[PDB]
Formats: sequence, structure tokens, C-alpha cells
Amino acid sequence: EFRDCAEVFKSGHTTNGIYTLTFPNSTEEIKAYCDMEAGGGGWTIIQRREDGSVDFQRTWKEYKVGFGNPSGEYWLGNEFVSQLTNQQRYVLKIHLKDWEGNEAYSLYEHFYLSSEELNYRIHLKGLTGTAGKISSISQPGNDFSTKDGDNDKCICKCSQMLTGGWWFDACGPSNLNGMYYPQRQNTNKFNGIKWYYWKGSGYSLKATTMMIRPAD
Ligand SMILES: [Ca+2]
Repeated sequence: EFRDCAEVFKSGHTTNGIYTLTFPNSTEEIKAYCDMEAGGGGWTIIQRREDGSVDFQRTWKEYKVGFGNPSGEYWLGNEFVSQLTNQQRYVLKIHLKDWEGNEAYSLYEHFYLSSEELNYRIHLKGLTGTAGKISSISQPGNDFSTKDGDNDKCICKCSQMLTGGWWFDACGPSNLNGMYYPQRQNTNKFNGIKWYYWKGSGYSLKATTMMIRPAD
């Protein structure tokens, strides 16, 4: 059994693909995708967009246990990530693709989610990368919100206004779990897949991937 893609890569399995991981402090398993070829490898994907259209306006429960497929677009799960990220220090790497064929990334030295009781609040430290000098995810990390779980800092329900579950502020500078818009419909959409500090205002990205890995 493996705790994440890092241990998987370190056991000799150096090839990309879906792997079966096990929850820590539990016997439950979970199917995640391991990116072993992207620089160094050992990456555990926790979310992906590219479009295999999965529908991201999911419930609190669904974002907690995961939805979609590891082979395509998916969420992996908040309960698992929270358990992993509290067992040891993880790094978070977000890879983005726009519709003009450009790519970029944001990287955090340390990332972890608080337990469900604290609404899986995100914690971020030390940003680097080509996807902005200022974190597109509001610092002083927010709680996680879903259509049926409003934990943002807005008098409004950010989740329903922009669609998707996310660490919304007063609907901060980003939402990787927003409505997918195809080419030639990806501009001027407060509704799309946004990472403000890279493409800007109403730009809706073509593909996104969130992955974690420890300091290996
Ligand atoms: Ca609110």
C-alpha cells in the first residue's frame, strides 16, 4: 500500500498512471493519478481540468470524497488531501494552460487543508512561479465552500454565483473549479476557470492541474 504518489515513485514505479493509495489512520483506499514524468515526479494530482466535462457544481459530500475520473477531470477528495497534508509537509504545484498555447505554474513551499471541522481551510506559504507574484488564492486562506456549504467571506454565496466548490473569499482572485468554457468563449466570463494573476480579468483557462508532493 502507498500513502501517495511520492511513496509510489520511490518504490520503483516510475511510470505515469492511476494508482491505488490508502488513507492514513484508516484502511480505506483511493484512486489518484500519479504524474511521475513532470520534473522529478512523485506528483499526486488532486484536481484536473482539460475537459472531459465532469460537472463541478458538486455537493459538500462529493468534494469531500472525490468525483470524476482519475484518467480525466476529477477532484480526488478533501478528506484524503486533508489527512495527507497534515501527516507531513506538502508542496502544492498548480499548472495552467491558456487558449493561446501558453502555460504557467504557481508553486507553494507548503500547503495543507484543515480538518472538515474547520471546513477544510487552505493554508499557503511561500509562493513562486510564472503564474503571478501575488497569490491568486486569497492569502490568510479561506474555508472551503460548496453550493450547499457557504463558508466564504461574502454576504453572498460565492459558490453559486461563480459555480463550483472552492476556497472563496469575497469571491477572491481565483476559481479553478468554475464553469468550463470552450475556445472563443473563454473571455469575458466572471463564471469560468480563473487564476487572476496570470491571464487576468474574465479569462477562463483551457486546462488546469493541482498536484502535491512532499519535500523529497
Ligand atoms: Ca457567504
